[PDB]
Amino acid sequence: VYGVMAEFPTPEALIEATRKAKAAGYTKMDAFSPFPIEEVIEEIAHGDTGVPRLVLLFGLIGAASGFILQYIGNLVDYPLNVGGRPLDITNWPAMIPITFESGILLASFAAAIGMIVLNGLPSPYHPVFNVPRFQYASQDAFFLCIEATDPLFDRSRTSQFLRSLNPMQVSEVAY
Amino acid sequence: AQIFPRNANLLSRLSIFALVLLVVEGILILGVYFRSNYFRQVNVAIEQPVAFSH
Amino acid sequence: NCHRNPELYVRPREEVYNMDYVPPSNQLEIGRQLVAEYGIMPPDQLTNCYVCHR
Amino acid sequence: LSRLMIAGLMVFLVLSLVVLLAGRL
Amino acid sequence: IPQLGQVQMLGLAAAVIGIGVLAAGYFLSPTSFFESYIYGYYVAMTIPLGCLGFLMVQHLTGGAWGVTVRRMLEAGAATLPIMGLLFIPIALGYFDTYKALGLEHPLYEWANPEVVTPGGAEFDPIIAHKVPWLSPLWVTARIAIFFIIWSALALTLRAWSRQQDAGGDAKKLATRMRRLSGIGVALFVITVTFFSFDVAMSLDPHWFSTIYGAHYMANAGLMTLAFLALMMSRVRDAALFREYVSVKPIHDIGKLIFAFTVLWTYMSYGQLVIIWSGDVAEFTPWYVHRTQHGWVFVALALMLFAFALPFFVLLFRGTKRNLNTLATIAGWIVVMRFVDMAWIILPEFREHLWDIAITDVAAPIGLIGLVIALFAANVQQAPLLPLRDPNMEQLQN
Amino acid sequence: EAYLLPGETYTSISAKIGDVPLTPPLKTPKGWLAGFSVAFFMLMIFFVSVTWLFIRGVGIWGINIPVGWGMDIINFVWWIGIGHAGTLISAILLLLNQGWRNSINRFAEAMTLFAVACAGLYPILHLGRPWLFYWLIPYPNTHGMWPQFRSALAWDVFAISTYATVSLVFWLVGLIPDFATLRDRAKNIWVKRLYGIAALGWRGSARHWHRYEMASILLAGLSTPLVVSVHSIISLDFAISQVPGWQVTVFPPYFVAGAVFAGFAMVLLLMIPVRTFYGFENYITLHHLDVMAKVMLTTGMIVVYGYFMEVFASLYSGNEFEEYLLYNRLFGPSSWAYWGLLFCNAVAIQPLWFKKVRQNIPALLIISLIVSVGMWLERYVIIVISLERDFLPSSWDIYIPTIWDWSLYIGTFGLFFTLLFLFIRVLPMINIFEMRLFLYQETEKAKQR
Amino acid sequence: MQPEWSGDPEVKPVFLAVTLTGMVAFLLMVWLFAFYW
Ligand SMILES: CCCCCCCCCCCCCCC(=O)OC(COC(=O)CCCCCCCCCCCC(C)C)COC(=O)CCCCCCCCCCCC(C)C
Ligand SMILES: CCCCCCCCCCCCCCC(=O)OC[C@H](COP(=O)(O)OCCN)OC(=O)CCCCCCCCCCCCCC
Ligand SMILES: CCCCCCCCCCCCCCCC(=O)OC[C@H](COP(=O)(O)OCCN)OC(=O)CCCCCCCCCCCCC
Ligand code: HEC
Ligand SMILES: CCCCCCCc1cc(O)c2ccccc2[n+]1[O-]
Repeated sequence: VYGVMAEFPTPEALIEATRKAKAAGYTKMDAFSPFPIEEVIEEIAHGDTGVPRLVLLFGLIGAASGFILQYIGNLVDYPLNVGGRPLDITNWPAMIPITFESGILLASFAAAIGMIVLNGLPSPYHPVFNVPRFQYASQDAFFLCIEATDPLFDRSRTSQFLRSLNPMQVSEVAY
Repeated sequence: AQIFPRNANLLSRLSIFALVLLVVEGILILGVYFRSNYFRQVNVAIEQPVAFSH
Repeated sequence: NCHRNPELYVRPREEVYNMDYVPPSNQLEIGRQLVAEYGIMPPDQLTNCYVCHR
Repeated sequence: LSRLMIAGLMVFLVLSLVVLLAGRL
Repeated sequence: IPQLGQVQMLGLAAAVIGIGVLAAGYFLSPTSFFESYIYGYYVAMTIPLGCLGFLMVQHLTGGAWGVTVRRMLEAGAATLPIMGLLFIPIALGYFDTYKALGLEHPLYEWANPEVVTPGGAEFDPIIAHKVPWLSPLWVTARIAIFFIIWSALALTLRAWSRQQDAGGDAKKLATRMRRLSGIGVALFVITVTFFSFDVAMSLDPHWFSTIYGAHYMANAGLMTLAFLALMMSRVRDAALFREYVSVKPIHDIGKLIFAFTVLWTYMSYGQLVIIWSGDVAEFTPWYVHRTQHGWVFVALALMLFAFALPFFVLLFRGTKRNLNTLATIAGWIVVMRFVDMAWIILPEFREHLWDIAITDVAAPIGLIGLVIALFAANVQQAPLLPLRDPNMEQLQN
Repeated sequence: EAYLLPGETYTSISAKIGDVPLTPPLKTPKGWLAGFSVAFFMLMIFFVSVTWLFIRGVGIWGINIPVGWGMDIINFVWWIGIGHAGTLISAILLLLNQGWRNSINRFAEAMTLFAVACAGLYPILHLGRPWLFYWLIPYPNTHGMWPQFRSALAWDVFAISTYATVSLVFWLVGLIPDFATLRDRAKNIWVKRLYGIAALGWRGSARHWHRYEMASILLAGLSTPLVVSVHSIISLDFAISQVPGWQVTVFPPYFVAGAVFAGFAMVLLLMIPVRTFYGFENYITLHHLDVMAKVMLTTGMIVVYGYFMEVFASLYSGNEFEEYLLYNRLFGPSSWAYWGLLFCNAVAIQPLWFKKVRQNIPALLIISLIVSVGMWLERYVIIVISLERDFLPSSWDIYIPTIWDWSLYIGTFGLFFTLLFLFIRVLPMINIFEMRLFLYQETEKAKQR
Repeated sequence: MQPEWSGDPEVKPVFLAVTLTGMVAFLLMVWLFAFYW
């Protein structure tokens, strides 16, 4: 009901099946492998990931906040004479390290949390685990699921097409 | 689906949300305790051996 | 707070022991006037560490 | 579900205002 | 070969123009002729030293970018005997023959007998303390030994690569240049650091810096990386890079340029924050001289256009995957490296931003035109890429 | 040689890596039990030393008025510099596209995290008033006080916090499909949820793999300047001072090189027993040991260049304090540290040029141990000898460490090994994915000939 | 490419919930650390 998936023994057969499914016009499909095949992503996930925009945005936010915090704290909120050092923008050294570390911290937080949210990883319970042979999908097994959000999707026709792709096992996966 | 039940996604998202809220609430409780009138002995009539009346 | 903005809290030096004294409606102009009249030091001088700590 | 996020935020806000009022108790 | 001839005649014309304007300025100020020639030599040595350095780095760590730009690195590093021949005006400047060449007081402060001998007119005791190390004979011997090391290293690496292309085992004549590169990276680091010392920091012996020389290594690496990007954009239609070279060497070259822009501003900022935070009067006159009389504007331009602009335009994936955008960024980068060596060397002579002469722009432009012409003539003698190499499989990607 | 020996499949890689965890605790090896017993005994030594330090004071150590920084700061820089090579393998080798990171990065990044865990206590432990470490952090208080932020120790606060946080984040990101593999390979239903909630339902999706690879690339390209900035800041907490042994401007790349040097020494010293005690000769190879020793030789040569830079600065300067710094290092009361440093960091690296010595395993172990000892001696020479003799000769004294900072050093060794043994018990030592991906890449290379 | 949750009607409610939680927590921390005394 969620989709129809097929099992393949080798990543070359996974590559050939993903190329043949995309050539038939099937969109909104996913392939599952223990490692990034790449020769499948370039076809089924080609485009912008959305990670580096968030990384750049929160790195800029972190660098700006790290400069502004040091500036306000040492120069505006509490002007203290330490070591004869300047009380204005001439004190731009000894602001660069904390500025850079704040930018790196928020950019790496952006990379991690943005990847986890954007791939929709925070979904431990997925319909794809209903297949009893999906336990080996990180233990040398390869799958290709055509989801039910595809427009030219049918529970019998998609299964017949995946069987025509010569797989190991076709399972009609449920919610 | 093999191990975790259906509501595990909502449970995990609500667990992350509740952990962030619990960290914020702990920081807030520590700040309120270190600024509180009981801790700083503010607005409490401190008892004297004679109870002198200003 | 008062060592950096004393003009919000300074009073004629003759109304210090008066418990019935209230600050006026504006109070900022006369606070600056009393700071200039009594020679109250700038917040850098009043916010120096060895003013209080030792 | 966003409704459970809203309910948890309301519970956190109510408990935090109780904490602030107990700080000014 | 057509684009190589075009850049060869462009460098020949730029060299003719720069040497002509420099010789015109020599008759009006023979002192400032040699002071600008020192800065021009420091600019023009960033290319062949960096080519030898990345030739050994890519030999040790093989890569698609390494086999793409390896013959360009060999051609750039093969110009180092001519650079040894071109160091002779500086040596004649700091020798005892300075009077016959129009220069009134000798080119370096330690070539003054009145400074390095007791009982003299000046007698600076710090410079007189460095009298064996900072002497014309010892400095000439050290720089000549460095030229011998660089020339033997580059000629051996180029000869082994040409023998590998012509006849012999490709796997056997790769371990030899990998071992030579392994000893040559250490020899290159210590040799270039002491060369940068004795050429640039020996102008003012009152001030010393140990990150100097390695900062010059990062400067030379960034300069020749942007040089490699410009030349790689120029030779992109040459019937050898059309078949075997894809966008992944371009991406690797742009990533190396971005990484060493970050590395150059790291080596500049570390020295700046160390000298600024440790307020010792043995070190602070350097940044006083590099801040006073309008040099703070050049320092701010180095902050804004040599780091803040290439850091942000080289942070995007598409600007280093494209050779046209990479070449434009590389041209802006080599302009900013000209400005950076100006800010490093020219405060030792000019003292003011408005005291910069036309010889100070004629000498590096003409001498880098000579570098351009020699590099183009050397790369015209060989195929542009090592076809008979074990690391040719890295170009297939 | 090769970075992956032939005869491996994806299921064989998954079984051979994930079967060392997920074993029942009754089947735990006696070698692991003995090593964990030694680590727990030295962790008890750590607890005793920390308790006596908190009870009595920082005056149980040998630090005094001229030498206010001693073995506490030496062991701080040592333990924080151990983690640089693991961050290098996790990030810089991912940036460089080097295929030998795939079998050492998990253990090396775990070693980085545990070394930073050992080295983050050392500020709080040496602090003298240990419970006020949060005053160095910018936090809101009723005083209106701020940290100075012009000192390098505030930069150290930000750098150590960012290094630990981003290293832990990148390690957990690199563990999430390994968590999925362990969740798939587990047998008991209650240990499925131990790795299931840490894998978060990874599924191995190719759409998820694109975002995963982009996030790993950006985390590597943020963690390379992160780790360079962290070790530059740890150089700067001497280099911003006016101390004649410390006001040296080549310290940020010199400390980067010394940290990578000591890190790959510790990495080799802990790969070699792991390689010979677990069946990882196919994954961690002689080529892996050869290239790790090559990076050791390169970075040790850069540290030797830094020694030459300091000696050149002392000889080139007319400054009497630089001249006496060189004289004090050469012929002082603490010249044993400088001479043993020269032997352990210059003489012992000339064998590493040779190919047979680079391929030899016990020579590599001896060289790695000698390099670790000499790097401790390097940090002794930098801190203690420069603080011992200063500008005013009336303020000269000798730093003699007591038994308590040595006990704290042995205890932090025990804490590091306790965390490492817990890691090799409950988690795989090497990455299950990216090594089957390495096998696929080597298969594609063989198909491309 | 599109995100994983693209086309889900709960995405903008959960984004408003996260931003509302962030602004309430920010205002509450500002109140405690600046306007509490
Ligand atoms: C004196 C201060 C110096 C300031 C140093 C600044 C350096 C910070 C660089 C961070 C690495 C990000 C590269 C991402 C990436 O992997 O790029 C990919 C291409 O993929 C992308 O599209 C980019 C992904 C997102 C990038 C956004 C970055 C966020 C902004 C960073 C926040 C910092 C603040 C200050 C704004 C391929 O490109 C590469 O992999 C190249 C990596 C080069 C590594 C550089 C190594 C240099 C080491 C020296 C460090 C110097 C010290 C001072 C830090
Ligand atoms: C250690 C502190 C400083 C780190 C800075 C290092 C730079 C990191 C970012 C730059 C990325 C460069 C682009 C990627 C690349 O080309 O490298 C991978 C390359 C090619 O690998 P293949 O894809 O072709 O496949 C090979 C295996 N299958 O591999 C290399 O050859 C590595 C390149 C060497 C980098 C040289 C950097 C040296 C840093 C010197 C710093 C100056 C020190 C001065 C004292
Ligand atoms: C002016 C130009 C700049 C020149 C810079 C010269 C000084 C820098 C040192 C040179 C670095 C080269 C590292 C060589 C180490 C090595 O041999 O390893 C090679 C590996 C893999 O090689 P494989 O597998 O055996 O064979 C490949 C050929 N078929 O390649 C690598 O990429 C690993 C290198 C990682 C670099 C870490 C060292 C960085 C030094 C740290 C200090 C820097 C201070 C900021
Ligand atoms: C406003 C109501 C104030 C508060 C709250 C505190 N201080 Fe004050 N302080 C105030 C004034 C108007 C002055 C006059 C100084 C001047 O030049 O006009 C001071 C000064 C002091 C001093 C004198 C030191 C000096 O002038 O060099 C001390 C020792 C001092 N204040 C201590 C002090 C402490 C410890 C406070 C917190 C409990 C404090 N003051 C609060 C006004 C106000
Ligand atoms: C919450 C993170 C804070 C832990 C790091 C504290 C920073 C810190 C504090 C110190 O007092 C030091 C003294 C000597 C050397 C390094 C030091 N560092 O790094």
